[PDB]
Amino acid sequence: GKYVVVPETSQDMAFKCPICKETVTGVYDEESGEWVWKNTIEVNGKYFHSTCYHET
Ligand SMILES: [Zn+2]
Repeated sequence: GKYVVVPETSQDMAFKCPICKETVTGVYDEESGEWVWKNTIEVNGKYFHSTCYHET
């Protein structure tokens, strides 16, 4: 259930999931006060859906 705060260096707030090919969008959570990418993990400098990584 870990989430990653949407990178401000990308400025598009999205990345293309290479494993199942969905465009990953993120939402601003007003309670935590940050943009969220949930079920997401960074592997070797790239962000992937954490759910998808297990298939590889
Ligand atoms: Zn995915």
